[PDB]
Amino acid sequence: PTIQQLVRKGRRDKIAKVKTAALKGSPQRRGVCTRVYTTTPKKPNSALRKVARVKLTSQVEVTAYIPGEGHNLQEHSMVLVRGGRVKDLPGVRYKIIRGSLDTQGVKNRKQARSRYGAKKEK
Amino acid sequence: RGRRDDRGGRGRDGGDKSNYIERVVSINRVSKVVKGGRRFSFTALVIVGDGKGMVGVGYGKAKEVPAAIAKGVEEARKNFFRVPLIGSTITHPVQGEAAAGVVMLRPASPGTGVIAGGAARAVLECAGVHDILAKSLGSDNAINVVHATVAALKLLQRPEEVAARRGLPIEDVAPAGMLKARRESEALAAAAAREGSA
Amino acid sequence: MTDPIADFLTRLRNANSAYHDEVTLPHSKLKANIAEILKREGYISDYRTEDARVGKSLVVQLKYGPSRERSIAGLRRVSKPGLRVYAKSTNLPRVLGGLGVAIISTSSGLLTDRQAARQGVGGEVLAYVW
Amino acid sequence: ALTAEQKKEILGQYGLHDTDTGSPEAQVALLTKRIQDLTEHLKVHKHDHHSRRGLLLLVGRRRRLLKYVAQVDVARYRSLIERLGLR
RNA sequence: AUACGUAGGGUCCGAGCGUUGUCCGGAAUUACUGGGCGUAAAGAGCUCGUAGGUGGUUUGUCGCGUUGUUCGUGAAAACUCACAGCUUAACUGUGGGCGUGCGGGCGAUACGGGCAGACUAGAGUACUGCAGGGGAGACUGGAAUUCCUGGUGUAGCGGUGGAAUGCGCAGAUAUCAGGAGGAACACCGGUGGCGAAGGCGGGUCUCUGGGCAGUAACUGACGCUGAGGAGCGAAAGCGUGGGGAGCGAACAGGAUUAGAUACCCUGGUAGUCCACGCCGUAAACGGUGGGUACUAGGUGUGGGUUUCCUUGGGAUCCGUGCCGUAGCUAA
Repeated sequence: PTIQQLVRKGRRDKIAKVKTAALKGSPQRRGVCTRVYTTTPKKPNSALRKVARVKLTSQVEVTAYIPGEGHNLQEHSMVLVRGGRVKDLPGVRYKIIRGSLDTQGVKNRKQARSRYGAKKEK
Repeated sequence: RGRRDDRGGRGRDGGDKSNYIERVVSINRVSKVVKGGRRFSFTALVIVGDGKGMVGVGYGKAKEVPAAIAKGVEEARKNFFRVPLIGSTITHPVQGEAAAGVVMLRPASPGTGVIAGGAARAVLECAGVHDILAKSLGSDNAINVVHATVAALKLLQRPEEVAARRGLPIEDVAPAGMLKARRESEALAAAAAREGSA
Repeated sequence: MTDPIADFLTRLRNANSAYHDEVTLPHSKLKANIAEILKREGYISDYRTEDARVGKSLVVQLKYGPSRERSIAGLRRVSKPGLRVYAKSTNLPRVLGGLGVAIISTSSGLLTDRQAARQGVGGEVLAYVW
Repeated sequence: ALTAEQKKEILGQYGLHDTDTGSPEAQVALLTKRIQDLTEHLKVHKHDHHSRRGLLLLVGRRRRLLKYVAQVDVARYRSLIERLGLR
């Protein structure tokens, strides 16, 4: 298409379409959680999912999910937030690792046994 | 395509000659809106072929999956198609189209293998291909992709065609490159014929 | 008006495709030699140049065999204005994987892929027909 | 417009020779005088807004021929330039 | 619930095994390779043209571009080929290819390009006519409306699905005649023309716009595109002074209606018109940029000229429709 016009200008890609925004593309950050109130998922997936809002060390205030059944984190907790993708919830794209800095692993998790911070059964 | 492995006391199972490899790519449920209701039928695309290479394409629009398969098989028997190649290669790189679907084909080193997409893999391996390179683009579909496969295959011919068109023989038409490839192909064929003679 | 040789090839394509058995053309030496080599390798029947509007004119007969089928498979100028194309002795492209023939305007004149490969000079390729 | 007699006498005057209508100087003179004619037709038809396009087209053709005059021989170019008093 | 959770039971991997973070490809998802812009994303409202790109036919030169060649050249490791060893492997050593290049000398003259040119098909100029709502400017017309003037002459008129707003009865409606006003030109008025596009139509006059046609008369490639930039450019709206007959936003009463502010009626202000200006947006669309060479037809249809019957018919070139070949489109 007007090779000379290409020489004039052109050929740039469209848009980055960024995903992670905690900072530094961090494999994980840590911070203080608050506002751990449970909200509603989508109507077809009628349930209630436990989440929280964490101010990470990255100086950004993001929304993290609390995977599993039981939780250990409360207010003023050193929660380690990792990236996630929860299409079941609006604007929720983070999780908190169990069996880690603050949140104890999910009690008696056995199907996963690596996720949900469930250590080896003795 | 359910409960096809049956061993009964009936007569036969309709076996014949033409030990042809069959394949089916996909069937989409087809909805006719009658007044206040939906009738559901099936659409099968059947590709039959031979290890020698000759191919057939059929299209069964039947409200039953086995009827659709049979209709596609018999249309492929009606709608056959022949392909020239070089041993296990293609005689020359080609491009084919079905209205949005584009397919590129290319000869490869002997033994490279049929590197092709899911639909293309079937449409090719039903023929005598063992080692060519190919890919496809566009149409975001499969029916048009399968249709364009045969479109590309149609552009295939022996060097004899261009030799007669030019009046001049091979050489410029078929240079050593293909010359030696077709020599290997025909020599392997002749050796196989000699072995099968005894 | 910018490109005469592209119009040459376009007229060949249309005239052969539209089943005409002949085509008429102004005779600039470029297209003259293009059709000359074309009949040399036999994708057309025969070319003859006579007198016309102030220049001359070349008339080309397309080779059709037992039926209305053209020895020409297609035509496409490659080294077009704005995208003029140069090639060397080693990477001399093989037309239709080598099946077809090309035009390469060598420093030594005009040659195809095989001829230049046998010799070994390059610099300017042109359309190819197969 | 360029009346059939005034254009002929202009061709005789500034043209390279007789019958050489269309020579660059000849066309320059013809279009120049046509432009001078339209100069006042526009000044009385202040809202003509329709002959000005032809004005500009003829001006552009005059310049497009002036460049050819200059490239072939700057001498004739200067000759006509100070003959007609342009710029 | 084989999707959850739990058990077996199976898949696979193993001192690993999964999760998060990031990059490449898959993506043709920037389409040089390797995309499109009628209806899906995409032709500015339209002109010219600077920069730029970009090129007709032909003679000789140059060999810059371009290619051919010799050499310097591109550290080692790189990475690979080949060899050897590290218990094997990892790993290391050895030598190759490789280091795709640049630079220097030498060559080619097909092509681009440069130089000298030359030619007329391109382009541009003339001759002679063809279509005219192309524009502008100045002059004029009366229809007709309303108002005003003199009558005759009535209690009704107009209003709407009906009403009631409005008025008459003073003479309203009406009829005739007259005057005033302001605006526009029905019929012709349509694939028919003109115009770059917005646009063009009562008549006269003046200036002017461009196109088409037959003679090469001539110039002798003066071609095209065109970013920036340039003006023009529907209506509205505002600046400035007029107009206003009518319409008429806004704003007024009455009417359906729960609500009218709305449809309906009863009026009318800016505007609508003119003069000089502003702005620049419209669905300013063949939704199809400008230009150029080829690809069955058929049929309406404007301008021209020629050629063939005795106006009749043909050809040709330009405008303008529809259908239909090839071929193209997702259709």
